Amino acid sequence: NLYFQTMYDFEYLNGLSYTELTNLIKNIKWNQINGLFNYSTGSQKFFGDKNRVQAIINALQESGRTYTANDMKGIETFTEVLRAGFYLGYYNDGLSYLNDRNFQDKCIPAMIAIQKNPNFKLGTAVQDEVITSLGKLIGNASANAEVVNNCVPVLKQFRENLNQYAPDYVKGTAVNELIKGIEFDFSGAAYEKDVKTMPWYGKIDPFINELKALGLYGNITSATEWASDVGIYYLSKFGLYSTNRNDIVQSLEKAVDMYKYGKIAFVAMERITWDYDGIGSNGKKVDHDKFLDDAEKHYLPKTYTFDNGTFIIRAGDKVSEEKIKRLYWASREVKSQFHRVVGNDKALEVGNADDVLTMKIFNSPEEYKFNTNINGVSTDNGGLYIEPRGTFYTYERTPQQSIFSLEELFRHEYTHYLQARYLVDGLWGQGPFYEKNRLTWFDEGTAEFFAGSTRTSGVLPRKLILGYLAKDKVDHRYSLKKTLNSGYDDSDWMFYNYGFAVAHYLYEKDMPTFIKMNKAILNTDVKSYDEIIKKLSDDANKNTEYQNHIQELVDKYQGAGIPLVSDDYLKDHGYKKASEVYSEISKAASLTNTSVTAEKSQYFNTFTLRGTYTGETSKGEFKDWDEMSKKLDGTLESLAKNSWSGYKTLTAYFTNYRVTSDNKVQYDVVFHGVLTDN
Ligand SMILES: [Zn+2]
Repeated sequence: NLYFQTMYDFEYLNGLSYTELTNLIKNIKWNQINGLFNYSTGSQKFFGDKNRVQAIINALQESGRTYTANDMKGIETFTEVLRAGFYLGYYNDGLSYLNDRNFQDKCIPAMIAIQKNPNFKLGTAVQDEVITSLGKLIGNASANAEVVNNCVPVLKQFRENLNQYAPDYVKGTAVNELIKGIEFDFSGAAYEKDVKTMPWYGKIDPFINELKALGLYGNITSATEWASDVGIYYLSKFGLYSTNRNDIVQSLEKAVDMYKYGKIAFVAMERITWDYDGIGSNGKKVDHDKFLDDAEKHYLPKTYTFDNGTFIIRAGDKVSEEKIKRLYWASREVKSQFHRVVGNDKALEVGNADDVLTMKIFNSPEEYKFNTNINGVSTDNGGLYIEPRGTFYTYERTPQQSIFSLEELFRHEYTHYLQARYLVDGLWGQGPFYEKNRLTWFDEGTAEFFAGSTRTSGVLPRKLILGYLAKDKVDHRYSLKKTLNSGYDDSDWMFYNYGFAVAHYLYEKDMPTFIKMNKAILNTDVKSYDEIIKKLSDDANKNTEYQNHIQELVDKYQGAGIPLVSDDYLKDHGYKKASEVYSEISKAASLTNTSVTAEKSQYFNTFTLRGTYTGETSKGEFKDWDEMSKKLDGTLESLAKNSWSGYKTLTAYFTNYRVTSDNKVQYDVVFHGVLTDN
């Protein structure tokens, strides 16, 4: 169509002679051809002239024959043009002839020429790019056993310089693209056919052996591990085209043993399971689950059992016993504050997995990654609680690996365990309160909030979250409306920090609403919850209140702290007669109709004392809550003035607010602490 111009349209290229065209292609870059990968009338007529594409194929072959270490003879730009051809032909009827294997094979003479060149080696940028381009072309075109086995020298060269070459992006990419391209083509052709019917079947043993050597290199480092990963993955794939099935499975099994509980061993097992029907070289079925089970025992060998086996920590061998204890005692501080605010400590459902809380704490982030392999959950996080398993997965960490210590993070995630067991009825995230966007701010916001639980001072803000709140006031602070009604669509990284601010704002400045809101969720009453959220969002004064609270929180940053369990918990408390502890607590807290259970843990025993507290005439539910909190914290503080160090392990909460027939405040009250009497 066109006969005048440095970007080039198909209408112009279509008008050139094949010799003027091929020459032009040879000394431009692929991106200079407009709409190369787009299907048009112009690209239709460019490809679809079988003579012109065969002209391009021929030019490529001549480049393969003549390229040097410093000059690529336009092999990249040629390969991309052909790739565009086979790509458009796969997707667009009218260029259907390009999708035909018999036509794709017309590139093999070009490929063989490229490989016969003395410069077909890893080395300089040109030589590497040729190998890269070749692999990408094979993925869209074709290969046969001859071209595949001609890659064996490259794979040898790479292997022989693995520590120099495997880390290099360019050389690593070259080899990866070569293997990946060939496999894509072969699996494409072998798709849904008897694999013994393929030409290359049995003819690629030299290539397969090069993958073997790569996969079983053994002396891998963090930098080179992917290379041997590649080796094993593709050993399995290409080994489908070997006559000795058991020989391949045997090498995959050696990978498993050689690499045991590193990445490559998981890959090797996957290959045996998927590519070889999970049947070992000895012909017997491989115990995949035992391997996973062994992997977990390796990574999490230590078990620490608390509360008659209802709080179990499985941990890496380097996670501190001291830490383990601190986490137990943290759990109790958060639990208690949560029950105070919610007013229920009876599990909503009978028989759920969370009847036992299991925590799995890997030694490190590195080792944490294997938890996706082992337990099938994401490890792109600092931790995760899976409610239907009643299991929290996380890992020990230094300050460099995370801003959050293990205790801080657990304190947050433990609240999710509390929400599912004690607050939100039904299955986690799959009830009325999730049929619309309702609890997104709440679930995360209150978790950040309850993480700041203390023993005797209620819930306190956490310095790090206040740190986040020191960011652009300018336009950036969420309004109350935005925080309450914002979801996964409308939000950025500060969402949960403003959700915490709403939680805290309500806690400190509007407890009546916080209690109402919590009751609404507890009672499974979406109507009332929605009304509270609408009232809050519609009242501009409440937003002015809230905007101020945000500044107040920000002002508290300088002097703020990380609520963390005291060292007092870890001291040697010494003996005290049980009935004396129960009497002093019962008297001090004015409890009636008390009962106690004792529970055995790894390093100590505990007790849980339950009673009824009937006070003076009610001053209203919310003022009652305020005063009961000060009375109960006062009781905890005065008990810790006693000589027995064990009184410093106490946590307490109250539930089931009611008024009596004579208007007297009433609660169920619960204390928990260490027990040092047989
Ligand atoms: Zn969370």
